Amino acid sequence: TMTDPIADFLTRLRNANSAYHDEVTLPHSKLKANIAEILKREGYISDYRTEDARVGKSLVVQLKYGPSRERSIAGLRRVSKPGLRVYAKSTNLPRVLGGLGVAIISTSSGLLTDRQAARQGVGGEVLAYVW
Amino acid sequence: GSVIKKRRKRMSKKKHRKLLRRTRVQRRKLGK
Amino acid sequence: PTIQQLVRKGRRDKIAKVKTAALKGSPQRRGVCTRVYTTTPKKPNSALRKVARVKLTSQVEVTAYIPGEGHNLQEHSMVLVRGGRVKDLPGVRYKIIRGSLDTQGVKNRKQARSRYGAKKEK
Amino acid sequence: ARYTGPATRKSRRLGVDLVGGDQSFEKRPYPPGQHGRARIKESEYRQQLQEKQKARFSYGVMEKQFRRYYEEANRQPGKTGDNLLRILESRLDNVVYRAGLARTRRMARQLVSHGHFLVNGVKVDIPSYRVSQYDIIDVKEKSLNTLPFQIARETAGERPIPSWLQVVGERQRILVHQLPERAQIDVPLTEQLIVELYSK
Amino acid sequence: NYIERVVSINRVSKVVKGGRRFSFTALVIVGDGKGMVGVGYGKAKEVPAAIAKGVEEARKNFFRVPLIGSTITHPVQGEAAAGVVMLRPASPGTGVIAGGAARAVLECAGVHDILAKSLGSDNAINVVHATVAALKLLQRPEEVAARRGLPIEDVAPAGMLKARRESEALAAAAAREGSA
RNA sequence: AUCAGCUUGUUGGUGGGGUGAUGGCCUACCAAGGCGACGACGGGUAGCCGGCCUGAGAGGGUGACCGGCCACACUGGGAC
RNA sequence: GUGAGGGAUGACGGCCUUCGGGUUGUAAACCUCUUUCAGCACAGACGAAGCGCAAGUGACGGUAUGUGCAGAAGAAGGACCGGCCAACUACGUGCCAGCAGCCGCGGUAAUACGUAGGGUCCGAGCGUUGUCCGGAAUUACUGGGCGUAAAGAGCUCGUAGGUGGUUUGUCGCGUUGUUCGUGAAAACUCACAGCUUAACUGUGGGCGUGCGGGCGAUACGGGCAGACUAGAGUACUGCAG
RNA sequence: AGUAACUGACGCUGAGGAGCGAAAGCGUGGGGAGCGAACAGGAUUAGAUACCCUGGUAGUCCACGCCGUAAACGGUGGGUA
RNA sequence: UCGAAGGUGGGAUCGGCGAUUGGGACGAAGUCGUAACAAGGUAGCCGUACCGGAAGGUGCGGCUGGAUC
RNA sequence: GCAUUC
Ligand SMILES: [Mg+2]
Ligand SMILES: [Mg+2]
Ligand SMILES: [Mg+2]
Ligand SMILES: [Mg+2]
Ligand SMILES: [Mg+2]
Ligand SMILES: [Mg+2]
Ligand SMILES: [Mg+2]
Ligand SMILES: [Mg+2]
Ligand SMILES: [Mg+2]
Ligand SMILES: [Mg+2]
Ligand SMILES: [Mg+2]
Ligand SMILES: [Mg+2]
Ligand SMILES: [Mg+2]
Ligand SMILES: [Mg+2]
Ligand SMILES: [Mg+2]
Ligand SMILES: [Mg+2]
Ligand SMILES: [Mg+2]
Ligand SMILES: [Mg+2]
Ligand SMILES: [Mg+2]
Ligand SMILES: [Mg+2]
Ligand SMILES: [Mg+2]
Ligand SMILES: [Mg+2]
Ligand SMILES: [Mg+2]
Ligand SMILES: [Mg+2]
Ligand SMILES: [Mg+2]
Ligand SMILES: [Mg+2]
Ligand SMILES: [Mg+2]
Ligand SMILES: [Mg+2]
Ligand SMILES: [Mg+2]
Ligand SMILES: [Mg+2]
Ligand SMILES: [Mg+2]
Ligand SMILES: [Mg+2]
Ligand SMILES: [Mg+2]
Ligand SMILES: [Mg+2]
Ligand SMILES: [Mg+2]
Ligand SMILES: [Mg+2]
Repeated sequence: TMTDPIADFLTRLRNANSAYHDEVTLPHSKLKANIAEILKREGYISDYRTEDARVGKSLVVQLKYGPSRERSIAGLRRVSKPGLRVYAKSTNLPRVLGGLGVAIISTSSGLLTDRQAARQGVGGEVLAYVW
Repeated sequence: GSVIKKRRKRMSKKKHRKLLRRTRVQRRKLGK
Repeated sequence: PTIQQLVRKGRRDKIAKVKTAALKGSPQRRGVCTRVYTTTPKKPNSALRKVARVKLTSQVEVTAYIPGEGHNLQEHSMVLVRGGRVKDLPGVRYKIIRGSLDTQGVKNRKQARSRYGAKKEK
Repeated sequence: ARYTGPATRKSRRLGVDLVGGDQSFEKRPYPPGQHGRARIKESEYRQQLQEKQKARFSYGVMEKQFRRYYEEANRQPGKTGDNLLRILESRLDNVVYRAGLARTRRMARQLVSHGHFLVNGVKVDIPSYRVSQYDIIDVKEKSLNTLPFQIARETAGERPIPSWLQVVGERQRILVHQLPERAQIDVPLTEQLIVELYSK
Repeated sequence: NYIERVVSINRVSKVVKGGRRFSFTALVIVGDGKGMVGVGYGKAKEVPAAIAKGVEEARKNFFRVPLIGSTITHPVQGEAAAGVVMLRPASPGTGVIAGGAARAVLECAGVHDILAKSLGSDNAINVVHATVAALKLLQRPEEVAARRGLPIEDVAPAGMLKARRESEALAAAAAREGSA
């Protein structure tokens, strides 16, 4: 069955990015919405919106490709996963591409990036790497 | 893969079965 | 394998075949030799290889190679055996130290002397 | 122990001036022996190795002691090649050579070892003694009029004195204002190859 | 001045009714030590002609390595033809910590400080290809900033900005000394 | 597990005994429990640790000296 | 520490050779220069704000360490040199005698055998054997695989276990922050000091990843109480085999 | 498949375990035309314990059990996007 | 009463030797065939059964990892 | 149709 909605979200993004699709439609979740918000603020996606479907909301993510069709997302990795969940202290926060990518960390303060989390001195669950 | 691999196993198995044939009665008498 | 499988069973390292078992964990073992005899090497090489059958203090019978060009040893000679694989020979795993116990150093050595138990010339 | 065999043959093998005043090197810049002319197959290991040999046979340091120098340099917070060079530069026999009171690093070693120098007022005959900031090195009374040291007084000029050293008196008094930085050090060697040799 | 490394000479052979027809192949790496490197594979009936053809193919395949200072930008893992090479940036002084084939690529690229490990096939040809694949995965912080739409201070680590600054200063120093 | 069942003072209760002290620690009676594939019960090996060696690290190996605990003192049992 | 400086178109002798010579080799001889460590003399401890206060008392010890004297004087070996892997030639035996970690070298022209000259790496050590880690991502948590290379159970059902769609509230067990207690000394590591330097030793930080107590956060996992229909199942109407 | 009438995460997988599992084979009782291990002859060949020919018994078939293997192969575990 | 050592008894379990006997590996230039690799001269192989100095042959079912058309 | 071996 469906076992990891966040991994499904990341792979839908990855597969559409490979196919140069302009849009991705997903089943909406509040956790997926917050991740998409982070991707927008960090510049990896262009925009997102919430639409309605027959039975629930849908997330529409619009992908960002620069001039000469160059992908804005180089890689997308699910880090914490069901069962093998990964937690990091604020002093052991992971670096992605030596600091040029973003790690998405779920914190009691909300979802944050490794940069924000380290400034605020909070740890949490390492959801995904984006670069 | 190559039939050579099967042929090696074939021989070993065949010789074992033939050994079991020849010793069948001996194995009964010595197992009692 | 999945993490659950690893948690349940785990990883099992390859077991190490104990080498040179007849030394019983010693660097060398003293021994008395029952036979001295030459032996043929494996097919591509051809020689008469000087070998002794040595009863060790470990209570194991062993075949040992005799390095050097010339030896004094015969039955009931007391030798010191060290590890040493001679590729050519089929079952031979130990070498006799030249210059120790009854074994004399090989005569007229001038190079690699320390490996053949020959004193420096004065 | 020390290496006391011929000195030219070492510079000849390594293809560089170690003493730097050696006529027999310039006459025969090829390696020594019967086959010293013959073509040598290139290898990265031989290059790395020979840079290490140039370092240790310039300063006269045995391999055991030199390897301890490497570990300290690598442990130190700077970049390993700079730290290694300035550690060997801190050696008292080297400081004496850089000051000019000696002709060769071999001569510098013998002088220091035989007990002719004092550091901060205490006799030191350890050639490997590493000078530190604000060390003062002096000559004992007996050795001041000593015939080769007299030569050393009026033979000033053979080489230049580096900025971290300073000879201030006719007593031949040496002051060390600091440890030399890589720029200050002037040695015919590529230190990066030795760091790589010990990373093998 | 071009630095040229011959990584491997391989004696190959075709078979014909008359016997074995031997040939030579040379893997050659050419670079300027300024972040240009090319790999050329040349094959001929004799070793010097094979090397010469390799040099020419390498110059045809020059590409540019993103270098922050004397080091690569960020860790990368390049895989090609069963060859796997991991590249990791190192602090100044570390030196080229690399295996034989990867050393030739990186020395001719002018990388001075790097950690490189080969983790797949040991075949020199494919290790070189994997090393090139890794170097092509390197990204410049300028290009990350642009592709993301963010400023440079927002996408890069402060310490990498610092090492950038000092390296630019040494480039300016060489330009001052060279134009004086 | 090429070791699957083990346990009857054994698991629990009350009245006594015992100890510096709690407690089947012991004892009489009463209840029929207790432990086991989160490997009970067996078999093999071994003093444990701060540490040490190696290793990029994770890990692997190891426990000489020095320092801390434990155990024993010809073998087995016992108390004063 | 067994010496340092100088020292020629470069001796003798040894070993190669295209008989030109070339190597050893600035090496040596010789010519001056300093005696560290050993040697022979003469001084001579600290450890003891101690102990006994009766006034004597250091096992180490006439040791360590100072000051004089004589003279390069007494002081270098071991392994390796086919590729890895730094370092090559001649002669002697010709599948023999032997070498070898692996691949492999010996069949009367061997850079692999033995010796010699030369060379290289180490040095009061150098090699060998044994043992453990590394290289070995070759048990792979970091960090591997299963069409044909070793590897999908012959196929299902299902027990323990593992895992869990969307959403509201709540707990604060996992997770995370902070503070306190503890994590002996030594070791390790950073700094600084003391032994002539170093090894070594001492002092002050860090380390001691952990665990326990208090207090803070509630995104995510989980527990608890609800809601929802996209997964799952049922009903009804058709249909193919 | 259509319709969403109904339940409201009831799902997925599954160590052990249980069931099913070609052909050959085995047990008891039937049946036995054709085919056909073994077994005979004939031929071929140096030999021919084979291939080819003529025959031919178990078996192949049925009833009820057992056995639990196959290149049981898509040499490809199951679920989901 | 408990109780070391000792005695008796029937078993567990771990090994050593053992007339004789089974296969396995390796060894030089031995004997007998020629089973496999080409359609290997009867395509090979898998399970099973019976048979034969030996490789192996044959039946039944299966596979292509089988040539020619 | 038959055609073993090196
Ligand atoms: Mg020493
Ligand atoms: Mg490999
Ligand atoms: Mg009571
Ligand atoms: Mg014990
Ligand atoms: Mg490792
Ligand atoms: Mg070499
Ligand atoms: Mg490992
Ligand atoms: Mg190993
Ligand atoms: Mg593998
Ligand atoms: Mg798979
Ligand atoms: Mg296979
Ligand atoms: Mg299957
Ligand atoms: Mg369940
Ligand atoms: Mg959930
Ligand atoms: Mg659950
Ligand atoms: Mg401590
Ligand atoms: Mg199931
Ligand atoms: Mg199962
Ligand atoms: Mg049947
Ligand atoms: Mg039958
Ligand atoms: Mg029947
Ligand atoms: Mg019947
Ligand atoms: Mg017939
Ligand atoms: Mg059945
Ligand atoms: Mg099977
Ligand atoms: Mg089938
Ligand atoms: Mg299968
Ligand atoms: Mg699948
Ligand atoms: Mg017997
Ligand atoms: Mg045939
Ligand atoms: Mg056939
Ligand atoms: Mg035939
Ligand atoms: Mg076939
Ligand atoms: Mg037949
Ligand atoms: Mg058939
Ligand atoms: Mg024959």
